[PDB]
Amino acid sequence: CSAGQISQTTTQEPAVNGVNAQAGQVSLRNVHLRAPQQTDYVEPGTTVELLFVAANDSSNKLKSITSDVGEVTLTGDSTVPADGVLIVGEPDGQIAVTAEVELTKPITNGLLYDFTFTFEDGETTVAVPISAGEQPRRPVPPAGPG
Amino acid sequence: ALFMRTELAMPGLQFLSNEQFNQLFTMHGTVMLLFYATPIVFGFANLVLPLQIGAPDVAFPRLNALSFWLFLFGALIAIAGFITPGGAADFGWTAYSPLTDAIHSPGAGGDLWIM
Amino acid sequence: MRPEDIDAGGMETVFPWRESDGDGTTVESEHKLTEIAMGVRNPVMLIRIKPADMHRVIKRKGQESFNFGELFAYTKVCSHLGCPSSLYEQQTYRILCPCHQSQFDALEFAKPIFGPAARALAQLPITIDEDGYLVANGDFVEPVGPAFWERKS
Amino acid sequence: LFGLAADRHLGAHIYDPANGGVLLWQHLFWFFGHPEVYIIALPFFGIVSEIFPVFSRKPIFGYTTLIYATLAIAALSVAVWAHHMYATGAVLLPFFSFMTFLIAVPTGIKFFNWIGTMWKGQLTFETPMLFSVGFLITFLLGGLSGVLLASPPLDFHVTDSYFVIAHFHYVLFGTIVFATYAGIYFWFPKMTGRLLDERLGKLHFWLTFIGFHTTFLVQHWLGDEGMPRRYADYLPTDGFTTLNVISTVGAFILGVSMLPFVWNVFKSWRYGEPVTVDDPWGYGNSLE
Amino acid sequence: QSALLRTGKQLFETSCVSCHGANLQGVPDRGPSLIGTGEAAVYFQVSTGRMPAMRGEAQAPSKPPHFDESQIDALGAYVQANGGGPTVPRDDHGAVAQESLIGGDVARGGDLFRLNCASCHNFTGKGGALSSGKYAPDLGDANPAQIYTAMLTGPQNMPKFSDRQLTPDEKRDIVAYVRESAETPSYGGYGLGGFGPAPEGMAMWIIGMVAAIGVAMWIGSRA
Amino acid sequence: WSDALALGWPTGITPEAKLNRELWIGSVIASFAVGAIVWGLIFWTSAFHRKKATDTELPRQFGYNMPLELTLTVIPFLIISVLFYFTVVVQERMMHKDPNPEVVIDVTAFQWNWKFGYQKIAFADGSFDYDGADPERKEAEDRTYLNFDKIETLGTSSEIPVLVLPAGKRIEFVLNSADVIHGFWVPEFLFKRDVLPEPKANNSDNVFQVSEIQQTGAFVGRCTEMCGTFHAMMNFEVRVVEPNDFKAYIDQRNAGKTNAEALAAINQPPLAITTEPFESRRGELV
Amino acid sequence: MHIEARLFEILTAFFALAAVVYAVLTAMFATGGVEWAGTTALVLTTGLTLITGTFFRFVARRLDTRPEDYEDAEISDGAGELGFFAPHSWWPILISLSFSTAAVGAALWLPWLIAAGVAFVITSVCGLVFEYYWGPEKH
Ligand SMILES: CCCCCCCCCCCCCCCC(=O)OC[C@H]1O[C@H](O[C@@H]2[C@H](O)[C@@H](O)[C@H](O)[C@@H](O[C@H]3O[C@H](CO)[C@@H](O)[C@H](O)[C@@H]3O)[C@@H]2OP(=O)(O)OC[C@@H](COC(=O)CCCCCCCC[C@H](C)CCCCCCCC)OC(=O)CCCCCCCCCCCCCCC)[C@@H](O)[C@@H](O)[C@@H]1O
Ligand SMILES: CCCCCCCCCCCCCCCC(=O)OC[C@H]1O[C@H](O[C@@H]2[C@H](O)[C@@H](O)[C@H](O)[C@@H](O[C@H]3O[C@H](CO)[C@@H](O)[C@H](O)[C@@H]3O)[C@@H]2OP(=O)(O)OC[C@@H](COC(=O)CCCCCCCC[C@H](C)CCCCCCCC)OC(=O)CCCCCCCCCCCCCCC)[C@@H](O)[C@@H](O)[C@@H]1O
Ligand code: HEA
Ligand SMILES: CC(C)=CCC/C(C)=C/CC/C(C)=C/CC/C(C)=C/CC/C(C)=C\CC/C(C)=C/CC/C(C)=C/CC/C(C)=C/CC/C(C)=C/CC1=C(C)C(=O)c2ccccc2C1=O
Ligand code: HEC
Ligand code: HEC
Ligand code: FES
Ligand SMILES: [Ca+2]
Ligand SMILES: [Cu+2]
Ligand SMILES: [Cu+2]
Ligand SMILES: [Cu+2]
Ligand SMILES: [Mg+2]
Repeated sequence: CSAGQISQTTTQEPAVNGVNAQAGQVSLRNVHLRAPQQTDYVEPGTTVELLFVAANDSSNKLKSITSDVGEVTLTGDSTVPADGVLIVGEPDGQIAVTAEVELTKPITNGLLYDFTFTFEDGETTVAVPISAGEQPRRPVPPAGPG
Repeated sequence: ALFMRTELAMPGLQFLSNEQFNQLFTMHGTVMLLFYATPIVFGFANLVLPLQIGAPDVAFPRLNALSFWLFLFGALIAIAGFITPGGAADFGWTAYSPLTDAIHSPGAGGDLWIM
Repeated sequence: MRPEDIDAGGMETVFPWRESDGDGTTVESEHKLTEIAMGVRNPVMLIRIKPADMHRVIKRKGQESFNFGELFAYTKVCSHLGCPSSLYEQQTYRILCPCHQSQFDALEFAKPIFGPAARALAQLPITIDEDGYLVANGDFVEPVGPAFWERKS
Repeated sequence: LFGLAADRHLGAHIYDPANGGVLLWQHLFWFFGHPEVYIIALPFFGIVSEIFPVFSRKPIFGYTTLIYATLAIAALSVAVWAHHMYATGAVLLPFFSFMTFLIAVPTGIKFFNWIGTMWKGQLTFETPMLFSVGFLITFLLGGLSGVLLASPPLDFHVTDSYFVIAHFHYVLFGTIVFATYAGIYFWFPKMTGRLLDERLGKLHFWLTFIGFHTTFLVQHWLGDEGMPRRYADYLPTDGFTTLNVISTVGAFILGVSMLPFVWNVFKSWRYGEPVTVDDPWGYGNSLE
Repeated sequence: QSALLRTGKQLFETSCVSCHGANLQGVPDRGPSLIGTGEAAVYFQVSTGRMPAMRGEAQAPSKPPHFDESQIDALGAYVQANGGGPTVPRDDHGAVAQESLIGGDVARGGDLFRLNCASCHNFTGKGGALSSGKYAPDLGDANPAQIYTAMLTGPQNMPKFSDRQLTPDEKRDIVAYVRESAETPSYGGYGLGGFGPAPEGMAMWIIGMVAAIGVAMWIGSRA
Repeated sequence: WSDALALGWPTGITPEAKLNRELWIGSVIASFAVGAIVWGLIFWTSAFHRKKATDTELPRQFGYNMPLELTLTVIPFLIISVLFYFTVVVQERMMHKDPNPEVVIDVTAFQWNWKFGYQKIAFADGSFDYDGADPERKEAEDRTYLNFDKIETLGTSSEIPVLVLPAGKRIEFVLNSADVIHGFWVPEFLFKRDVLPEPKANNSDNVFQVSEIQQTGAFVGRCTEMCGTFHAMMNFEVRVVEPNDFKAYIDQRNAGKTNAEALAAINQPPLAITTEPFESRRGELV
Repeated sequence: MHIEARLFEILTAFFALAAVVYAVLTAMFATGGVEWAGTTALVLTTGLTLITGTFFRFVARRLDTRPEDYEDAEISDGAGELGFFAPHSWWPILISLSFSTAAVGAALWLPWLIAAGVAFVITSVCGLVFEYYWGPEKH
């Protein structure tokens, strides 16, 4: 009964703290924003980082990111091989293409912000989250007797 | 057999899956061979053989009774693999190895089949 | 606690805490921290939903703004007989009560899908403070826990 | 089975590939498997051997020789077990081919004895004789296909495809379906005291016969074209699509064929024609 | 290590590529993507035998492992190099830490377990039933590293506890409690499984009442 | 006319296949004869020897005939003897294994895909030499019997693996399995064999060779062992081309061309033209 | 009872011949060794028939011709006293249920169920064996 067309195991999403949206013949995985926070907001003017992996299965594709929270700047080759992938961000844990954001509008962890990823053949909106990686818990000041 | 013949007449998978089809032919194969034929052999034996030889009874009647019940309960235990969320045996009646090892086919249906 | 502490597919139990209590070092705040932990209708489950699954959420006509992005908070008290319905399955998004086997749908407004439960779990509105801590936008807009004769309008 | 349960519950390193357990288990299983298929053959030979003389009004042609045929078939079916393992390329091919050829000699003797029994006598063809004749017709083709599998060159191309499925659904469908039904129709009055209907027991036979030959005949061709067994589905550009439709139609006919039989048994068990004699078949031979 | 990354890739294309993709991007309706999972997930899934899986049902069971320590490390390092994520804690000799994961305070671990983990698992870590065909297993077989990595990643319908939600000091106490509550003998006789009223009731009916009725039948008379 | 007598075997593309087809077609006739001469006997007595209107006495009660029973055990014995002789003759030829193959390729079977490796190439006329043997194989759950090469084609759930072989050359076909038993069957070869985890320890011979392939083209190959869930979804293709195209393809792959654009480099379709990848979804109800 | 004894030693002879042939033919010109799996089975299959054949031979040489073994015997020769047969008993089904319980216990690896099954089996077999030997109640 549990091994029919609808299965509880085959539809399970990976627990990765990121989105796995698709595009034109391109699959984007683990799309997240690095923005180490200190207060309720990350103020405009600060630069933040965009991280993901782009995969296709058979020979090249170009790409460009646009968004509404400031401007996105790319640095690198920014093309995909036949049976390979394009890694942009190096999330904490890995032992060169970089996506930087100027962030005209303030951001906060917990909400989703729309990003547009455009290729030479396909383009999608993603609505990415913010993820903190191997950063330890930040200290909270002690209370009093009350 | 009717189920697996219905889901074999058109190229696409219409209403079955791989796992269900595997269990289905495995259990068809086992039930038809071991729970129908091998038994029906002995039904015809203690129906006319005492009459044919001119005897009033079989050699051990109270042991003759035990065989039928062993048959019925063994068959029920083997078939009751369909109640599990996993399913019954899905490795054919032949049961080749290594496919029935703890690594491959780790389910509880296969265990009930064996026992 | 901060929104950054809990990640996608996690769940935490939270309690209402005011600045007026705190530490529990003295005897005055020692009996104030005990009432919080022994309250019948105090505990709340806070869940974070994966961003991929945010397009299949249904609201409850008056609770359309009770969530802070991809964080939701529900009562931890079963609406059947009051057991802590807290078995959270984070792939199927189901909340299971281990008392009488009623499960609730997290994607919808915690409405029952199986078991002897007939009513949905209550939601608590949440937001953030100027420092970046999680706070409430007021209490529930309905009674929480089991029902009684003079419940509802 | 105990050895396998030991591995699955205790981690007992019995059937490890490194330990030579991939072929140990196959030897152990096929020492059982083939004698098993000869357990459900000889008893149903007995039934037809008992039915022929009654309705033929003539003694069974060859009594001493049939016993020797049975003994030879049974004795031979112990040293023939690796003819199920040809593609493995790990058995002594000559040994299991010659003996498998030899286990096909006394079967022909049994066939010829049956033919000689039903030779030069008044035949009436009631339901038992009709079923027992269907048995002959099916089992001959079953055995003919079975002999082809015994030669390693042909099994190199045929094995583990629907050709074998076609084979063992003829050699197996004669003994435990046709002979079983023959026995049921034969011994129903002796066990109950009622007579099964005749107009309701011929529709059943004809439905079974037509359905069976409609569903299993084209499987040889399927296996020959390159359709392997135990496949859940196939591609549209595979060639074999229409044969599957024919097989399914035949299978549904074979599935609907069984309604009249069950209806007959249900109806005639308590409202059937009463037999008050000692033998309703007239020229019965045995002591029952 | 460069030589360790390539030996972990040849193990992957022979076992894992069918259900997870050639680029770890996931095969639709057979398996998810493996980008951003890290080597903690790999360690947990391969050491306990859950991977590789053999069919799609309600829940993939545990079974004997397919690989050994070296191969496990190779696979973990290959996966870690493709998106990052959590890592298994090591010891001073570069091996997997087992003894160092046991905490000091068992009482704090106990009451953390009772609040966070006793709902799905039992009081002391026995099984528990879930919605439809799913369940929470027994915790009496897992070594400290396995217990640590179970709640770091989130295998299935079990939630994930990040290092910010449960700091890597409370986790040590939790694992200490789990390891201790599994090797402590019963006081007052045979444990009867450790479930409570149901085994107790069955033991009563099948032992006490049987003995009483037998004694009564011996003392009394028939007809 | 041979089409309606071979019951739909493919025609061979190697000498051994043609010899096997000859043996099979010759045997089908020898089995229809003995079927006809028994069906005729059954039909004859079922239509002539019946209970006529004239109710005479019981017929002749004969039950023994020694001469006919004695001359009946010998007639099928000769038939099975001749069949055995021809069987032996054919089977000895189909397993020659000459110790000078011109190209040796490795075949490894794992959970629901194939992987091919060119072990070595050595033409008989000194036109091309290559050795793909790559000693670096790792062990322990040992898995040291497996073989690894420089050039390899890997099968994926979204791409059928295609094997490229020359025409008119010997092929060596060294088979191994990593996990379970699978079946290496090529219908056009009229030949299959089981691939086992540890052939050496199980007293199995896991190498077989052919003489030479007659014609160039694309042929299908299917798994036949019941290896698990996706056992009906484990397919491959063999594409036979001219020797010059073979060398060009080898050079392209040696430069590195993923096996998809090497075919495009030698003016061949990049994908399989006999089969296409199965739909990844479980079925039509999802 | 000579026919019964002869029927077994015929099979003994054939099985011995087959085992001896198989063992030698695999030692020479057969990959590996002796094929120990097939050799083991056929040397005990012969023993199966040998035991029964020897027992039947001894019994046949002990006792003289019976009514069953005489070509021309009368029906009135068999008149006398057959022996004991159980008219009815409900113990077999209990034995089968006990064994089924033990089997289900062993299948799912529940040691408590296995122990209960073994106890039930012992009790049921005790009940079956002692059925026609219990004396009247002593009061
Ligand atoms: C016993 C002999 C008598 C003969 C009668 C019966 C014999 C056989 C006939 C059975 C029919 C074929 C079954 C096999 C097909 C199958 O495998 O199925 C497909 C798939 O289905 C699931 O999904 C559905 C879709 O595929 C998905 O597309 C879809 O999304 C999903 O929708 C749910 O889920 C979504 C989220 O995904 C939500 O969006 C959505 O809202 C919803 O919730 C679907 O599921 P859902 O609708 O639940 O069920 C629907 C399935 C469910 O299967 C079933 O056959 C149900 C199984 C029960 C069978 C009935 C038992 C009858 C009882 C006994 C006769 C009584 C015993 C008495 C003893 C005799 C006493 C003697 C005196 O169709 C049916 O009912 C088929 C109808 C046929 C039944 C007819 C029987 C009743 C008539 C009475 C006759 C009496 C006889 C005698 C009287 C005198 C998937 O997940 C997988 O599992 C599964 O793969
Ligand atoms: C009037 C008389 C009244 C008195 C009668 C009392 C008699 C019974 C016992 C005797 C008293 C001895 C006192 C000393 C106590 C002692 O010194 O204490 C030992 C320890 O022992 C257990 O430790 C096992 C290991 O030693 C540990 O290493 C391990 O950790 C631990 O594992 C647990 O913990 C893990 C977490 O890590 C989990 O992973 C894991 O799963 C598990 O939970 C182990 O436990 P466990 O498996 O229980 O052992 C199984 C028991 C198994 O008992 C039993 O026979 C079962 C008794 C109850 C049966 C009643 C059930 C009723 C069922 C019904 C029939 C159902 C069907 C009917 C209904 C329907 C009807 C219609 C059909 O023995 C075995 O091993 C194998 C079987 C051999 C025992 C046989 C003795 C008696 C049998 C009676 C008959 C004799 C016949 C021959 C048999 C061989 C744990 O308890 C520990 O606390 C405890 O410390
Ligand atoms: C069930 C009953 C049954 C019977 C009676 C037989 C009888 C025979 N079987 Fe068996 N067989 C099976 C059941 C049976 N079989 C099953 C279930 C399988 C598949 C198991 C699995 O793998 O899943 C199987 C598989 C099987 C294989 C392995 C095929 C493979 O896996 O690829 C072989 C190979 O040697 C074989 C051969 C034979 C032979 C030679 C006979 C002979 O007994 C038949 C001989 C009959 C005749 C010869 C006709 C009468 C003779 C004459 C009229 C005289 C004519 C004389 C000449 C032609 C010389 N059968
Ligand atoms: C919820 C509900 C309504 C209940 C019914 C559910 C249901 C369908 C029941 C099936 C249970 C089984 C046996 C499942 C396996 C599959 C199967 C074999 C199905 C049926 C087979 C069949 C039809 C024919 C076989 C014939 C036959 C008589 C079978 C025997 C099966 C038996 C007797 C098994 C026991 C059944 C059962 C439900 C027992 C409950 C026992 C309980 C509740 C005890 C709990 C218990 C536990 C859990 C311990 O850990 C423990 C540890 C140490 C000592 C004691 C105990 C202990 O008592
Ligand atoms: C198809 C069947 C396979 C194969 C051949 C492998 N895996 Fe595994 N795997 C599969 C599924 C459907 C799932 C998801 C549901 C569940 O977890 O049971 C997984 C899961 C994993 C994970 C967990 C990832 C997560 O946290 O998101 C890992 C780490 C994993 N699988 C590893 C893995 C490895 C290393 C394999 C090669 C040996 C492998 N899987 C094979 C389905 C399948
Ligand atoms: C309900 C959901 C929960 C909760 C709240 C916890 N666990 Fe447990 N757990 C659960 C499931 C359904 C599974 C199985 C997943 C799989 O097999 O892929 C698990 C698994 C574990 C394991 C590993 C299993 C083992 O090898 O024994 C461990 C060690 C484990 N869970 C422990 C654990 C702890 C310490 C928890 C609270 C801190 C906890 N779980 C919560 C179900 C659930
Ligand atoms: S208390 Fe939650 S379901 Fe009854
Ligand atoms: Ca279909
Ligand atoms: Cu055979
Ligand atoms: Cu395969
Ligand atoms: Cu396969
Ligand atoms: Mg095969």
